[PDB]
Amino acid sequence: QIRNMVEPMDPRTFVSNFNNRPILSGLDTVWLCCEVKTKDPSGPPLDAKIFQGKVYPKAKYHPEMRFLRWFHKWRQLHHDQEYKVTWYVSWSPCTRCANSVATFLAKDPKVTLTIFVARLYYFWDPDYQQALRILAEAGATMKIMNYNEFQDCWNKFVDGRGKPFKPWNNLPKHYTLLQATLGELLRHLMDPGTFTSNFNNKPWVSGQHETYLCYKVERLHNDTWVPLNQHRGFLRNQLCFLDLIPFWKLDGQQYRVTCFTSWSPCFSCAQEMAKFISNNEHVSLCIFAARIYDDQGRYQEGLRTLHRDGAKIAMMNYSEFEYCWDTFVDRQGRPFQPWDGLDEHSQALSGRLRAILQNQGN
Amino acid sequence: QIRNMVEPMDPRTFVSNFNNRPILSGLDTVWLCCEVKTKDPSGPPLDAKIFQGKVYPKAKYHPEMRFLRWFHKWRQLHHDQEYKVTWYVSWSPCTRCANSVATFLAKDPKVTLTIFVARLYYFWDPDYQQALRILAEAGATMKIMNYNEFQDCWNKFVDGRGKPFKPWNNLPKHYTLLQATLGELLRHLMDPGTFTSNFNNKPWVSGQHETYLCYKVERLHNDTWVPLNQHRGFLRNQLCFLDLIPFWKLDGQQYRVTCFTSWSPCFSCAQEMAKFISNNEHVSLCIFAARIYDDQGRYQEGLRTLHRDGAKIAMMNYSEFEYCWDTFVDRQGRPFQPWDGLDEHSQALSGRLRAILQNQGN
Ligand SMILES: [Zn+2]
Ligand SMILES: [Zn+2]
Repeated sequence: QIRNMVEPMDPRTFVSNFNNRPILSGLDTVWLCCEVKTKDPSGPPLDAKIFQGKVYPKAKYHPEMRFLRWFHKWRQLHHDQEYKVTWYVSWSPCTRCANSVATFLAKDPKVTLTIFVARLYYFWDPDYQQALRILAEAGATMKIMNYNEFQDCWNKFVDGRGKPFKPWNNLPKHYTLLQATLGELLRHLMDPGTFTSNFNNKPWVSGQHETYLCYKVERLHNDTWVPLNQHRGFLRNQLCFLDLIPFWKLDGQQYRVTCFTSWSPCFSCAQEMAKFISNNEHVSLCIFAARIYDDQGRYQEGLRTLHRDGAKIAMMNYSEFEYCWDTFVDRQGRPFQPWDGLDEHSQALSGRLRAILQNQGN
Repeated sequence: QIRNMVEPMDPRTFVSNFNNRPILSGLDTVWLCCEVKTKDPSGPPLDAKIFQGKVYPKAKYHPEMRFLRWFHKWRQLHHDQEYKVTWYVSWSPCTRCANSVATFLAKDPKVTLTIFVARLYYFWDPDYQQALRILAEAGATMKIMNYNEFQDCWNKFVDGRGKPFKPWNNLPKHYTLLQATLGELLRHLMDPGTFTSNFNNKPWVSGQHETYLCYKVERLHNDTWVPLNQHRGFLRNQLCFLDLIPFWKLDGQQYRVTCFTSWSPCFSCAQEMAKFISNNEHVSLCIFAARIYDDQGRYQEGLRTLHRDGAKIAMMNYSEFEYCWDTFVDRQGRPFQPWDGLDEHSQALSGRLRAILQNQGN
């Protein structure tokens, strides 16, 4: 019935925009064919729609955001239930739309999203590989469109007047390239050089102008925090990573999120993490900072506010460094080798942080 | 200063043939820039040369084979030592040249080969992905040419008359695509569907017209066969796999090769494995067949000769099936689920094989 429910796109526009030659400078257009289904797969689609947009700035007007708005207005017209949404989108999401879809997925337990992309947008760019990793960890299922999916979206969203789908040359080769690229950038771990040069806890002299953040999640069963291998991650910063962890898909009740950040939070990061832990009673937050970040301003009140709201704040020592080497770094079997005076420096940093967080005088 | 030793190629030819846009139908030339060094990086090159060929049949005339012949004649003119060979080749090797380079590397303890490829030849084709895996397990180091390598072989092998190397557009994007592809096809494991449809041991009715073969190697230390995770593998067949395992690239003395083949060897495979196990006393061979292959001919005497020459020949039961599910299959965490009557069928097949191999009557 999808044909009834959509107003189809021209065969030429489909062939033009879903051609999956990986590099395609000239396509300023995104097309997003979406279908909405119930929990069980035998059921027919409740609705479907085609969205269009441009790749260039003002992302509010990107088809992903248009879908989010349309879907928000659509769910209010139907009894509340669990939905499975499938996308056939000609370009992979941008950084901002990845963030927005990830927030939406992490805060909604009743929505499942599968995204089939024809081409990866900016697969060479570390920000976008991170964007796809964020989307995947929020719970979206990222895939490359293969022959079957082009056939399906020809049949369902294109005015293929009885016409069968006829592939262009090199469709499977482009799929091979794109699916290898997506698989690797999804399974990517931190580089050893950037780990040891960003988590090094000696006084700043060089570099380190970015924040690096590893995180693990555990949940509570029988008063013992059992780990959840499936939702570890690491992020690079120049809002709030806790808005991207789906605290609902992890087996229920309560959670503890352990955080290893190369720099201690600046003021607004502390404010946002405090607001989150205050609006989400079921989550405990543990922070481990390699270094204290002095933003010349309100960082101290930020850390104190974060501490008063239940977060535990400490500095990384040997075991946290080794843990993040083993877990989040592409170590290649090589073991963690600490820099000189790591323990010394971390004890001094612990002293400054304790002075910072100290409330009552002795 | 390789330039002394080579006659450089034209800049036009270099830009034309080493352009690394992944798909390039129109280049049927291969160019192979080779440099030979001793075993340390500080040393200068002893020699270097450029080879050319065509991609299309008669592979004896492919630049890989030309290098093998030239190198064979070259080593006989120099005091024997350990060599490190580096290749800058515009296309990755074909199946046959992958086989021959792999055999050469596996038989030779004094040669180290690193192959930097600009483009992957037939990356979409399972035979060629297998070819690259064969090359890698023989000990060759496969890599994609990046900006640095194009710069290096511009400087060393091209008549860039003082001119520096100026990249074409999309060089790094193509590198990202190609190295994601190479990494994926290198780390590839067997598909679950093809595993259980090829190693299923109930009587043939459908398919199974190809042979699938997993293998692991152990070596002997302290009268206990210690495993060697790094030299496992699996191959698909329509010379002899033991000719591709480098029995010399690990703790010496002696080895045991355990082989799990979906079909028992046909006659000529048995004769070739017998010749290998006879010409290499330091290697023990264990065969596990899922099914007996009756080629209408001399398969029985083949198995019997293989047994006389020291190989141990058995049929797979639950433990071998489960082992290869765990080790060589992309199981995805999913556990091995045996088919009905697996054990029965394996006992009957073991009985037939025992009748086959039986020498003396009782
Ligand atoms: Zn966007
Ligand atoms: Zn060849």
